[PDB]
Amino acid sequence: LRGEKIMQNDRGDVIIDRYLTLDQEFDRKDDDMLLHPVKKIIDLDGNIQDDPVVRGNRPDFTMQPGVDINGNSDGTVDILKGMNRLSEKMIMALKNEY
Amino acid sequence: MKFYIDDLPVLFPYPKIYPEQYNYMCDIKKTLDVGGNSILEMPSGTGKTVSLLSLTIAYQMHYPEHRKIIYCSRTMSEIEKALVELENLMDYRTKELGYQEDFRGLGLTSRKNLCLHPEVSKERKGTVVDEKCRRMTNGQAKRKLEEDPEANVELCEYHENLYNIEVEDYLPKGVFSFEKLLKYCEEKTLCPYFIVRRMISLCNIIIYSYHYLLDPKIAERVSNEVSKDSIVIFDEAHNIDNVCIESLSLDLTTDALRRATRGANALDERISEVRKVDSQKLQDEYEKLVQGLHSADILTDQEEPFVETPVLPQDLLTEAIPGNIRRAEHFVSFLKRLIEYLKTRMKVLHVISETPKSFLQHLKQLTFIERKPLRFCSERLSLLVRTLEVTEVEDFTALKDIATFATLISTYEEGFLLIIEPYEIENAAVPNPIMRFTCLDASIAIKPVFERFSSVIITSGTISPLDMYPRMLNFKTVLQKSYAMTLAKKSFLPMIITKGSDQVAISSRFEIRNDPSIVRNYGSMLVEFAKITPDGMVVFFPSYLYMESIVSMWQTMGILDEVWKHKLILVETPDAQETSLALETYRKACSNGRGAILLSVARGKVSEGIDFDHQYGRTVLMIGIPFQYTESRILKARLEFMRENYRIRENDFLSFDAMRHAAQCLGRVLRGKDDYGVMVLADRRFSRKRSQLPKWIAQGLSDADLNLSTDMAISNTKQFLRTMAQPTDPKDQEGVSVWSYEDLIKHQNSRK
Amino acid sequence: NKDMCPICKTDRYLSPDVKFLVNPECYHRICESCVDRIFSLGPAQCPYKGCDKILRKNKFKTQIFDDVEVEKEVDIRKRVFNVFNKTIDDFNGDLVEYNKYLEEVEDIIYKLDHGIDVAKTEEKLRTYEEL
Amino acid sequence: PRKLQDLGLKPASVDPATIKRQITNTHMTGILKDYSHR
Ligand code: SF4
Ligand SMILES: [Zn+2]
Ligand SMILES: [Zn+2]
Repeated sequence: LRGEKIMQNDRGDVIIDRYLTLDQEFDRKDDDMLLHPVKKIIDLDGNIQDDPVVRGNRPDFTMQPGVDINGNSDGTVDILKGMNRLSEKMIMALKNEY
Repeated sequence: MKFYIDDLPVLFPYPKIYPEQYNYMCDIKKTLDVGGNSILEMPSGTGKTVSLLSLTIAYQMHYPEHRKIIYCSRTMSEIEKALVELENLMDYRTKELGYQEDFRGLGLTSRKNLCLHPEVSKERKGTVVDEKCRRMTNGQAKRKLEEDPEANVELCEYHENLYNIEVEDYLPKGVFSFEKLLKYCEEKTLCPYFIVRRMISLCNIIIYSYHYLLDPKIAERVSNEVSKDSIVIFDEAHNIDNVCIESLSLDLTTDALRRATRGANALDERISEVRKVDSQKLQDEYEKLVQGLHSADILTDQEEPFVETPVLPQDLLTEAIPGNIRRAEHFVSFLKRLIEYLKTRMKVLHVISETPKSFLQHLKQLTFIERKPLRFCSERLSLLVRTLEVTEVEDFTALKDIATFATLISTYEEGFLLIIEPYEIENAAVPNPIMRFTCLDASIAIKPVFERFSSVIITSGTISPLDMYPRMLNFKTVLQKSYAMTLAKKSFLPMIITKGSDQVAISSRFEIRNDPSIVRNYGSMLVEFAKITPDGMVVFFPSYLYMESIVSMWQTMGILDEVWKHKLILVETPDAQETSLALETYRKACSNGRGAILLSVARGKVSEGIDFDHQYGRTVLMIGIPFQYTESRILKARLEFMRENYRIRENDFLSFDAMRHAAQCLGRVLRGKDDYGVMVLADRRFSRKRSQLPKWIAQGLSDADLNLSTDMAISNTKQFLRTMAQPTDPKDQEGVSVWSYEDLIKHQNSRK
Repeated sequence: NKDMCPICKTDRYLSPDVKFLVNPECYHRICESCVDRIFSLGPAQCPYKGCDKILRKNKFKTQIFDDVEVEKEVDIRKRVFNVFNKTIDDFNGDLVEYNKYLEEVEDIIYKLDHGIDVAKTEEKLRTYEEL
Repeated sequence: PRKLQDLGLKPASVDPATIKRQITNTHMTGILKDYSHR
């Protein structure tokens, strides 16, 4: 929750760790809660979909999310989304029923 | 206002006008009258789109030729902005002229952005959307339904409803933005995608992206409808070379070839099934092929080829099929052994760079495939797929890449290069061979445009130097100049920081990305600027990987904690939708006074059209020069090609490529002359790059700001921000930065 | 079962030096070790369950492509093109005639590969090479 | 282990031979603490 990169070395707590999977479900639920159509003025999705048949050289590894030797994600992208998600939720909470 | 040029009456949609706009408008008119190409660079703080539309639209409405206007942008977002500006002018003209003159203006985009079908518009990729729309609009469903009403094949109500009305009555006279177009079409159950495409020939001004003009896959259909004497405008063309290069590029992977074999086997199985039951279709296609007809003759206007043409229309052979790939089974065997040859070439152990001619010779040796049949591979595959009743083409999708490779490599031999690398990612446990077909000459894709059209206007906010672009792209210009904004009081403070508060040099070089001293200095700079920045602060990083690494280090070091106190942190992400959501949240925070900081990539999706005017953008933090990845096979080959052909030094182009992106981000913070912000370039290497910046940015950069420190820069930022908040004296800007109608007449009289 | 000799079952893991060869006559994969022990003395029946075609050791060659079917197409194509060879100028620029000729040689390869009519095709190849 | 490497088989062991083992003012008798390094 704080944004720290989880370290497998850290033992943690057995009881609290049971909610790690539950927290993952809330993250997906929160993403849908925040997902809504965006104005075409600042709609970045349309820009990449302007030409759906663009065929070109793939970008270098510097322009892609980092990966490790095994090839799976290093996990640094998750914390970026987490902080992004936190800001979105905080702003959304302002526009409440009141 | 309504002022006069030598003979052209132009109606400006504002009561006031900047001196730069009038000079910009005057130069554009001269270019159109004299004919030819021009490169005009104007500051981002002055209205450019409104000035372009005002003069160009007035030009056609007055002169007898009534030349149409072609507006080219780099992204779909800019299309909406231009259309909104386009709507502004026509509304003002209608009010002033007392009537709505006959005028049609539409934007053109993909199906994904204009699909109203409840079931086909819920996809995450445009390729799937196109396939589903084609299935319901190819005409197979309509013909099957007519023969047998019991057929379960469905149709699209939006597409069908268009047949009832005529093309001229699809939309009322006027300008229809994407937001307005969707609303109008939804109320009447019509397809905006088909409305615009069938209506291009009737539009006075048509707006689309560069891909619709440079990429042959989608350019040929649109280019055939537009006129030949129309005015062509290239807006924000400071990165047009990249668009041209990617139009004729391809990448092949082991997975793609593996999937291609599965598709080839499926096609062979399908041909056998069709042969057993319905062999007349094969004979009918074969008979037409023997005659000499091509996809254009056989395919109806309602349907489209399965494989989009990968080469320019002028490079397509006009002769008949060679014969080796005339029959379905023979073509499949021809296609199959080609895939096998590609697979064996991917088992190399070192990077191999070879020209297309050498690749063809080796192919002609190991196998017996000639050059000419390859050029027809894409054309032949589309015909075969069309006649095979392939309603579901999920398996055959992989074969499109193979067909594209064959046609591209067998067509061009100069300006193209093939790279085979055993390691797509050097940091991988197992090799992942990748084959890249690259275009080195950027003028090949834009050559047809500069010849088909007589007058072309190239305009942008940070297109400098203006001499390189004619060098890089083979064209000549009648005039090329850059304007300097005549602002009474300085509104933008460009500064360069070469060291931190500790006086230690700071740079964003990749090899020292994980440096405690450099990372801390940048983090302290980020925190310090967030303390004083009132509303919005945008930070651009050289690459996404650098941003990911440095941000993680900041989190561990606790730097992000201090930033969280004063501003919300929004970070660009690979997912386009998430990044769009971040922008909405970032704008909301700035508007409500909470304050937000946006971390993005200088070469990312945010920098390619998203602007931070007024409160949204008040401070631009350029963390290092956005240099490309030097140790890249694609870049090194292109650098060598330019050096040998255009005599452009490798270092010079690398500096030019990086500076244009840095300036691009700098110019996205000013909209009018009342907008202000601070632009800080944080790297020791920006110190000597002052001459490389745009003229209007270099002018504002003082000598004392060439090399500053974090503490010194912060002090200037605080002083500058305080000064800009004071009420401006009107008399200091009555007729030196903004002109009324009377002031403009004075300028005309004095000049004459 | 994709990296071992079907006969001796010499797995690559325990025998990293194992090298596999193929024979044009039946296009079967056999390791080099089996080739020497069974064919060094002279020609012998192919050591496969359901293959009774005789072959010689000298005819063995390394496989180029990883697909056996394409190998048969290419080698048959090479044999055919060794006899049926012509260029555009041979017909004095008659592209229509050249296109027909290309189909005829292409069709000949198709029939030979799938054995639609082996006797007539092979006899047809035999007569042309003398010309 | 050497023999397996000759045959191309990875040996999961090593040769054991390769393992390497691995003055004034004396009226302040004990007040002075040795702060030799910082
Ligand atoms: S016709 Fe238009 S609305 Fe219907 S599926 Fe195609 S793009 Fe979508
Ligand atoms: Zn064996
Ligand atoms: Zn055999």
